[PDB]
Order: sequence, then structure tokens, then C-alpha cells
Amino acid sequence: IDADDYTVNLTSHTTLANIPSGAIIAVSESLTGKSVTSAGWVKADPTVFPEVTGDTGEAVIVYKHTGTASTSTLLSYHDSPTYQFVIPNGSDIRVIWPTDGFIRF
Amino acid sequence: IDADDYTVNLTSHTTLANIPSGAIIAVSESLTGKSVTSAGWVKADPTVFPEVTGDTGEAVIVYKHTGTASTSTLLSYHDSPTYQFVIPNGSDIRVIWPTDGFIRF
Amino acid sequence: LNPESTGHRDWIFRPDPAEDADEVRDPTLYLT
Repeated sequence: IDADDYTVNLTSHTTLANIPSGAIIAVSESLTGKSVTSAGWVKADPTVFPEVTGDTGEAVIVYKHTGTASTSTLLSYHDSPTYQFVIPNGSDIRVIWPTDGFIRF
Repeated sequence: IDADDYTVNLTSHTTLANIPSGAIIAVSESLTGKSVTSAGWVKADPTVFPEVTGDTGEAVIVYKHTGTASTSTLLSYHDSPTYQFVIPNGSDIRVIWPTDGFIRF
Repeated sequence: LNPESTGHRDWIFRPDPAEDADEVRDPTLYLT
């Protein structure tokens, strides 16, 4: 996700249809190793976006893929104080999750 | 619930069978009328405990009900000190929620 | 010495984890 094309609002947005459709530098392939713990943490294996070209990108968003963009519910937004951006250049991009889980329920 | 039996843990107590059989001062029927706001606050209309005898438990618990102690699971615990001042008269005792919600998902 | 080393390298992006407070409110009992 490109953060100049998407000022995040954790309250008003609900579905993929709310994300300004040009902010999407790349689309996640489906998650794997999806697992849970008694603390309510979700975990998954790292995700690759292959051969990405586009503008500078600054955030990752997770949502329930359901084919129709109007019913695909958003479930998180992520950035970091130090992993602030990526410059796509034809390389792969790898999102490596924190090993102990990345969303709390 | 009677706190003199249930030492307050929800970090490893997880099913109804973990709540001591001696702790249930009162139990009440399924919550009549429920909704969840766009803000994720769960809401329900008031509930009553019938003909209650016994006293001085000082806490309240809510759980998903299956009819069986192994698969019914805990959703919240509450501890407001006004629970120190019910001393049941062999009486109806009534549970009034905050108007706007009591749990956020 | 190593042809494959002269290709692109993957960007590693590391999100901070998402969590929020256990926000909750207590029901009030009444005698009747």
C-alpha cells in the first residue's frame, strides 16, 4: 500500500472498495501456515510479492478475500517506526511477520 | 460468581468446567435482544437472576453456552465494587448493562 | 565467482504487530 494514496482511518473504512484503487502497489497471494494461540494471537508464514514494480510503498493491509471487493472485510493495517518504506524496482518483496504472531483477538 | 472459590484468572481458565461448582451463586437465561455496533461494542437488554439466596461473591461472568460444561467457554469477567453491596433477599436481582456496550470485539 | 549473486535481492518488510487494549465495561446489579 502507498500511504500518499491512502490516509488510513481505523474507524470509517470497512472493505477493499474503500481503499483508493490506485494505492494498491501489489496484491497478497493467500496466506499459509495460518495458526492461533491461547493468548488470542494469529500467526502465519512470510508472504512474497513477486517481481514488483510501482511507486514507493509504506504500509501493509490484511483483509478477508471473498472475490467481491464490496464484501471483502478489512482486518488490519501495519507499518513500522524503522521499516518505514520499500522502493519497488522489479525485485521480489517479502513481508516477514513477527515470529510470535501479528494480530491480537 | 463467588470470588472465595474462583481465584481471578482468565489467562489459563478457558472453559465453564474451570469455574468451581461451588462458585455459582446465580445463573440466568439467554440474553434477550442483542446487537453489535460498527464500533465493535456488543450490546444487550437487561437480565434477571431468579429468587437468589446466598451472598458476598463480588464478581460477574459471561459465557458462550452449549448446555455442557466442557464446551461452554468464557467471554468476560467483571469486578465493579457495587457487587459488594448486593445481599440477596431470596429475591429477583437484576443485571443492567451500560447503554452503549460492555465488550468490544 | 558467483553469477546468481549479481541478480536482484528481495526487500524485507517487517510490520510491527497489531493489538489494542482489552476495553470492557461492567454491568450494575440492583435488588428488586
